[PDB]
Amino acid sequence: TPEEKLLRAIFGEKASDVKDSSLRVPNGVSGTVIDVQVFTRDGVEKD
Amino acid sequence: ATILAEQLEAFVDLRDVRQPEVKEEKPEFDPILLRPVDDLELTVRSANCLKAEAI
Amino acid sequence: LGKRVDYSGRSVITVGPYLRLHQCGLPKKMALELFKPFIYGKLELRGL
Amino acid sequence: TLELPLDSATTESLRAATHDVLAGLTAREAKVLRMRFGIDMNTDHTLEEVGKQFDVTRERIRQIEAKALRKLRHPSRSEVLRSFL
Amino acid sequence: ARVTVQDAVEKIGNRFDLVLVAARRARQMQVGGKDPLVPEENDKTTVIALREIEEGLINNQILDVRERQEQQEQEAAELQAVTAIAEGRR
Repeated sequence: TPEEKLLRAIFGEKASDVKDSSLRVPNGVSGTVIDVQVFTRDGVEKD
Repeated sequence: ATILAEQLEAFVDLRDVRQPEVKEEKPEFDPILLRPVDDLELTVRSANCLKAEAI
Repeated sequence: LGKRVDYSGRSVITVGPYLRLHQCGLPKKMALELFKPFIYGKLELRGL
Repeated sequence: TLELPLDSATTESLRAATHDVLAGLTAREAKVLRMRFGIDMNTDHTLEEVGKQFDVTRERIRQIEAKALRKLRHPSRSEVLRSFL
Repeated sequence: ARVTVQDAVEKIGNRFDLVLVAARRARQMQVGGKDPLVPEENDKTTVIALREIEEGLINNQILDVRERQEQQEQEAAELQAVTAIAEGRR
């Protein structure tokens, strides 16, 4: 939007179409990761 | 025991003229420096040259 | 009947010999959370 | 629809401080937009705005506004326009 | 305990009175700025911090008390009238 370009025009005009909306870590204490599972539409019987 | 000796060298009358602790702590900053260049009232010319030079 | 307070804290209870009859100890981080609207009122007047 | 006390003080300071620093700008381009809808009612008249400043034609009706837009980047601490959207 | 606190309840024959003496007036000092306070800067609290003193508190103004004066509705009627008070930025 036109009125939006005004704000970012002060702090470096660089408004991309896509952003980074990743799941941020909830409040409290963080920790390491154990395992990682990815099921990109497997040929099995998934619901 | 040497550490204890140095912990008493001020009573043996030795030529050691050194200041203890003269620290002054009062955490302060200048948030006004975090303000953009659009707070100094400039012209369109400078408002386009500076921003083009990573300012 | 019961109105929730907008500013309240809660934690584990411990002892403190350094405290006096008219004194009470409290967590460090909790101090910033509780007196939030107040701490900002002094930081502006200062240099922080 | 009902702003909470947290941002109640923020939104208030983002729609009543731009018209203060606006005066500190080229009289011509600044007075065109300000003295049109800010003091009166309805904007963009074309054949009427040309006789409001008594100067150029209907060409700068779009230029002056555009030139002014990029000048609205000045009000940083103060804001007014950036809230409507 | 605290400074000059038990001395204010012994000087006068009442405790509930001392309350409003440093209540409806104390909170009024802040909403009215600080100019209404005509007494000297002598009667003021002391806060040790950064080798200096701030705030103000109260409980050191109670000296010349009286019986009948003003009602109770004007306390905040002409107060916020003479002084509006607010908050502005550059």
